[PDB]
Amino acid sequence: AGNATPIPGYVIQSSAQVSDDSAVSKPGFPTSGWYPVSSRSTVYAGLLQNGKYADPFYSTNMQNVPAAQFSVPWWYRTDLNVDDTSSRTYLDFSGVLSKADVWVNGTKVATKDQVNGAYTRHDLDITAQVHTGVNSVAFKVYPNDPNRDLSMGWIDWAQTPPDQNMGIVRDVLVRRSGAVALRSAHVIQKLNSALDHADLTVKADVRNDSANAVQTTVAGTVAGKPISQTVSLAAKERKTVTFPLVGLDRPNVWWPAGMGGQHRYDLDLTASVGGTPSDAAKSKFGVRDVKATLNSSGGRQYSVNGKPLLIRGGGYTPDLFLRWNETAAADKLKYVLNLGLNTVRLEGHIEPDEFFDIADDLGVLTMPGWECCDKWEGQVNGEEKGEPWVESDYPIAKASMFSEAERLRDHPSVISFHIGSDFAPDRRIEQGYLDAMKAADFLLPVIPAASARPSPITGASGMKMNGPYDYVPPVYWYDKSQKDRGGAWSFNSETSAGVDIPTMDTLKRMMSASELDTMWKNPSAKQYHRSSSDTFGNLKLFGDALTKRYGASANLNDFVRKAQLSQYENVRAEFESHSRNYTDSTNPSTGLIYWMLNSPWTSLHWQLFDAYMDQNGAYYGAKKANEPLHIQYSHDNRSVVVINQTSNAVSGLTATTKLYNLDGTEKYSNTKTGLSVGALGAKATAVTVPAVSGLSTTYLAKNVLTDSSGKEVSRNVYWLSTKADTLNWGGSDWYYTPQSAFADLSGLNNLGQSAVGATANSVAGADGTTTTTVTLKNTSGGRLPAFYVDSKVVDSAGKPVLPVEWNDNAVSLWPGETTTLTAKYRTADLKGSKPSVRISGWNTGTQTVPA
Ligand SMILES: N[C@H]1CN2CC[C@H](O)[C@@H]2[C@@H](O)[C@@H]1O
Repeated sequence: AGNATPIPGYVIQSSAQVSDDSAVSKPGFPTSGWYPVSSRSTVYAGLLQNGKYADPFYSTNMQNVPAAQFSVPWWYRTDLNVDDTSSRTYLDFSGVLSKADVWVNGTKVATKDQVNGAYTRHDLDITAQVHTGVNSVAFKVYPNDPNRDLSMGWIDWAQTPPDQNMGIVRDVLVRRSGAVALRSAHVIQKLNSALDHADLTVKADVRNDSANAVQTTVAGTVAGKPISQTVSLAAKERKTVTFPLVGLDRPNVWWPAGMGGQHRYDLDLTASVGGTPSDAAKSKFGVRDVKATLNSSGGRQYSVNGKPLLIRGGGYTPDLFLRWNETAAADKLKYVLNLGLNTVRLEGHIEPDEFFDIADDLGVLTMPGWECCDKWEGQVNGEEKGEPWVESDYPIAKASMFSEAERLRDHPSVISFHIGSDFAPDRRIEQGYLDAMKAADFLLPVIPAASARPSPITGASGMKMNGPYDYVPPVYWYDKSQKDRGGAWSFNSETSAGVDIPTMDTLKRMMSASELDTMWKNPSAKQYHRSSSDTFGNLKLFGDALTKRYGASANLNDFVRKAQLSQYENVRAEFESHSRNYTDSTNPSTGLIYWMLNSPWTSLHWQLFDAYMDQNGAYYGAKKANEPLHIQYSHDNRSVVVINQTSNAVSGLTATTKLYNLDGTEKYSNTKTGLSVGALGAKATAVTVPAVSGLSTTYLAKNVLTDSSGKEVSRNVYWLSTKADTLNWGGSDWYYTPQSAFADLSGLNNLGQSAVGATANSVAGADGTTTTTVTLKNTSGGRLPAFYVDSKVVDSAGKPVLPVEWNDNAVSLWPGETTTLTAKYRTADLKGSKPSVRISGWNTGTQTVPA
C-alpha cells in the first residue's frame, strides 16, 4: 500500500482496425500486427520505433508519410497484472494529445469529454473493474489539432509532425493503495530576507474512497523534521491537511548555477489507516525566493534570493515527435551551462517532471508558460490560427493550469509562469488561470504575456516581442533609439538573427547533396529544414547579407565557413549588448531569450546547438558572450567593456586591446590595468577605441582580459570593417530591419595562411567520462594569426563524438601563442574507438591528431 508504477509500454494500432471498442480492453484481445511502443510515445514515434517509415531528420522523408491515417483514433493497449485485490487501483496520468476514452476490462471508465487536453491530470479509480490476475487497459486516443485542442503545436519552428503528436507523451501510473489515497503533497516555503530562516507549510490531500468513515494519520518527514496529523474522512471524502508551520534554521538555500549549491529537501509522507499504511508519496522541494517586478522603466526584472539578475537564456524545445529520453534531457540542460546561459524559456510543450528535476539539480532557471499561435490564444488572437473558445474549453484550460501549477510548484528552477505568449489572456481566462494557481498554492511570478500586451488583472508584462527573427547586422543589437525594435533594452522574450547553419557534419546527415547545392547557390529557394511558415521558408535575407558582408560564396564549404563566422559574430553581439546595457540607469536590458536554444529537429535556424548536439559558430558565439569573466567590444561606440557574471566583485584586472590589419601589422594597442567590476552582471569600461588611420578594410581587434595573478581569463577576437553596417530603420517589418548599408568583411577571403600546432591526450575517468586535453600553438614563421580554430573530438572514422563540453573553442592565436583546451564526454559515446581531435581553422586548414 503506497504504490505508483509507470506502465512501461503499450501495443498500438489505428481504430480503423477495431470495430468493437469494448473488445480492446478485455483480457485475451488479439493484437497480431499491433505496434509495440515504449511509454511516452506519440503514434508516429511508435511507428518510427518499429522502423515503419524512414528517418524524418533526413531530407523530405517526413513528407512521404501518409497523414490521413492520423485523422482517426489510435488505441494504446497493455495488460496489467494484479496478484491481489485488497488494494484499490488507480490510473493517474496526463500528457494525452488530444483526448481519450479510457477502458478497463471491457468497461468504459472515462470518455474524451472528461479526459481532454494534454496537460490535464486524471486520477481514475478503477477498483470496481479490476480483478485477480490479468487485467487490461486501453486508451482510445483521439487525433490532435493544436488549433482546436488545448494541446501542443509547432507554431513556425519546424514542419508539422504527420500525426500532430497524438498519443500518450507522459507516464500512466498504476496506483495501489488502501482505503485512503494520498494526493497533491507539497511544501509552501518562505525564506526571510537574510536567507537564514525558512518557514515550511506542508499541505497534503487525503481521499477516502472506501465505503466507510475512517480516521487517517498523515505523517512523515519534511527536511528531516518529523510531522503528523490525524483527521477523519467520511466515505468518499477528500480533505486538505495543513500541517503546523515548521521552522528551518540556516537552510541550504537553492541557488542558480555559479551562485551557490542546488540543494533540495525531501518531503516524505505516509497516510495510514488503522495502524497500517494506506498510501505514500515522496517528493522534493527547494528553499529559494524569486521575484519578477517592473522596474522604473517598465522593464520586467527578475531576482533570485534577493539577487537581481540579467536573464540570459534561450527558448527550449523538446523533440519534434515528443520522444523522451532522460539522459538527452540532461545533456540539453548541461549545454545551457556550457554556454554560460542561466535560463531556458519553455513556450508551451512543457516537459515531463524529470526535466524540472534535472534543471533543479544543475541550477538552470526555467520560464514555462502557454504557447502562442494556436488554441491557447484562440479567444484573443483574432486572425491568427487558433479557434475562439466555446464553453467546454474553459474548464479544460483551468484544469490545465491547475495540473501544471501542481506539477511545477515545488521545483526551485521555475522563476515564473507565462499565462500568455503573444496575446495576454482576457479577464475571464486570466481569472481562470489565477484561481487555478491560487488553488495549487503556486506562488511564483505570473507574467501576462511575452509581448508588451498587458492583461486586465496582472497588468503590464514588462517584456517585448518586437523581433527580429531574421537577419540583422551586429550593431542592430546596440540600439536603444527605436522603441518598436529588438535592441538591448527592456526584457527580450524571444529574438534572434534567424538562420543558423549547422556544422558540415550535421548538414550531411540532414540534407541531400542536391538540397545542399541549392542552399548555397540559391538561398532564396525554400528549405524543408527551415520552416513551414512562408515568412521563414527560405534563407534569402541571410544569403543576401552573407554575400554582401563576407563576399559571394565559391562553393558549399565557402558558404558554410562564412555562415559560421556570421552566426558567431551575430549571436555574440546579441548577448554582449544585453549584458552591457543591463546596468543602464534608464531602460536597462533586463532579459534576453535567444530564439531558440535548440530545434525540435534537424534545422537551419533558431538554434545554438543542433539536433545532434553538435556545436557551430552560433554555439561558440553564445558561449564567448556568456563567459563568467568577460571582455567585449561594443559595435555601436567602440568601447571595450568588461562584464563580470560571477557572484563576487573582482579587482586588479587588466584589459588589453589591440588592432591588427590582415597582414599582421599591429595598428593600435592599449593596456588598462587595475580594473574593478562588481558582481552579477555589472560592467566596467576599459577604453573607447579611437578611429585609427590606415586600417585595412577588414581588420581584427584582439581583446584580452587578465586577472591579478596574470592569468588570461577572457580572449575575444572581432573581425571588423572600416565600412559600417547601417540600418534602414523605416523599412522594418515585425521580423527584421533591412540594411541601408553593409560592412565589408570580405578581406577574410584573402587572409594569409598561418599554422597550428597541435598535441592531444585523453584520460578515461572512473565517473564514466573521458577528458581529452588539447594544446594548440600558432607555429607560423610570420606575423599572421591562426584565426578561428575549431577543435573537434572525433572517432577513428572522423565522426564527431557528441554530446561534448569544451571549456573554450573556436580560438585565435597569434604567432608563438599557446592555448590548452579541455573536452569532456561520456567514454561510452566513443563506441569503442580511440579518440582523435580534428583541428580546422579559417586560415590554417584541417588536420586530425590522435589523442
Ligand atoms: N511566441 C511566438 C512569437 N512569434 C513572432 C515571430 C515568430 O512566428 C515567433 C514564433 O516563433 C513564437 O513561437
